[PDB]
Amino acid sequence: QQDYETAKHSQHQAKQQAFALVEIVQRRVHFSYSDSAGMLSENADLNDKLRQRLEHAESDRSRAREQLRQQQAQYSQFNQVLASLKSSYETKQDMLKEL
Amino acid sequence: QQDYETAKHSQHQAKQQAFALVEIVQRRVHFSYSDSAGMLSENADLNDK
Amino acid sequence: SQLADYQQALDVQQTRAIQYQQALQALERARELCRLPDLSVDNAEEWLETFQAKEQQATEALLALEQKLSVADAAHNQFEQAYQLVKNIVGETSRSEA
Amino acid sequence: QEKIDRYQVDLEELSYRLEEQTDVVEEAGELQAEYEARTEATEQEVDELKSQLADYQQALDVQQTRAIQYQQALQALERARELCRLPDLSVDNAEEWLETFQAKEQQATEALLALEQKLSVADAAHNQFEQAYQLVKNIVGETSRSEA
Repeated sequence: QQDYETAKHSQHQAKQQAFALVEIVQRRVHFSYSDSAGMLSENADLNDKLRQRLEHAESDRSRAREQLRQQQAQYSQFNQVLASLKSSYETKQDMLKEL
Repeated sequence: QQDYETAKHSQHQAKQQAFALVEIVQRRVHFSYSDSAGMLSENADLNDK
Repeated sequence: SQLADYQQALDVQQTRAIQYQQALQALERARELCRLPDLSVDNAEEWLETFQAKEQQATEALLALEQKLSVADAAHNQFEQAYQLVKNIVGETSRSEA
Repeated sequence: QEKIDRYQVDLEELSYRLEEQTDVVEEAGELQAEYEARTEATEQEVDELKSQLADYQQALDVQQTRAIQYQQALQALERARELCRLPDLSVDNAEEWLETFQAKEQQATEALLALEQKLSVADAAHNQFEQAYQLVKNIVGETSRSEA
């Protein structure tokens, strides 16, 4: 029982640490607000910085789009190879029943 | 699992409320000069359309 | 883009006077979100800390529920693994017979 | 008959290959979904900036909110570096420690699960431990309870 309460507390430690790391994972984008935080500090005309940030977001979005496209092609490739394995297995297994 | 789902919902709501309170705390300064005023609705019509 | 261009002159000279309204909407949003109609920017700090206390309590309860939830679902998982082993060795059978 | 044996080996082979490709497709779809979500978020943010520039009357309220979120993200990152005791930490690589401590928590939970089963079966009264112990002793001769 003593060992088990100790292991329970250890599980609690793991839980809290994992939860914290998850939280920061959620705040991943917020760290991008560092530009927003600095942008906010302008306290004056700052549309140019807004436009720069928008352009940067456009570049990032295009990069993400290409990344997604190539990942999609790769995934499709994996899909067809898996399907080919499926067909081959089906045929071989059918021939096994027949023999 | 059902119970934990409910707890997660409650936790999210508590977090959201805490954040709103943090927002009030942050914007207390902006409230400070709430007496200020400025011109408005100069080109609203075309902007609105 | 055209709307941005048209409003360019309009919104540039803000004079930090139309800025405090945002505080007004934030306060009101909290007032609806937080069941505190008396919520004032002055006493809003006590509410902030109190709701933080509630929130962290909620997180702690969530984590305890999570600990039991994890042990339970994993236990169900070994239950399932035993079931699959049994079916593979013998075939279909109920968990009671397992 | 020998041919059937060969067919069996072939089918086992294809079984393993199918397992692997199923896995690979799984991770590929996972990554695909992840990048889908990320691209969606990036374009939504792009649209938000478009609205901010178009609606410059927005009056940096969103900018204030993002700055506050930035401060909170900084605070959370510091808090995690504390709890995890990882001063060496960044948003980019925090995912690696997250999955690492996910494995850690899995290990802790599996341990404590075996512990929970043992404690549950520890409900067996004192008499059972004895009867088993003396049965073993009578069959083999004197033996320690740990070894029993």
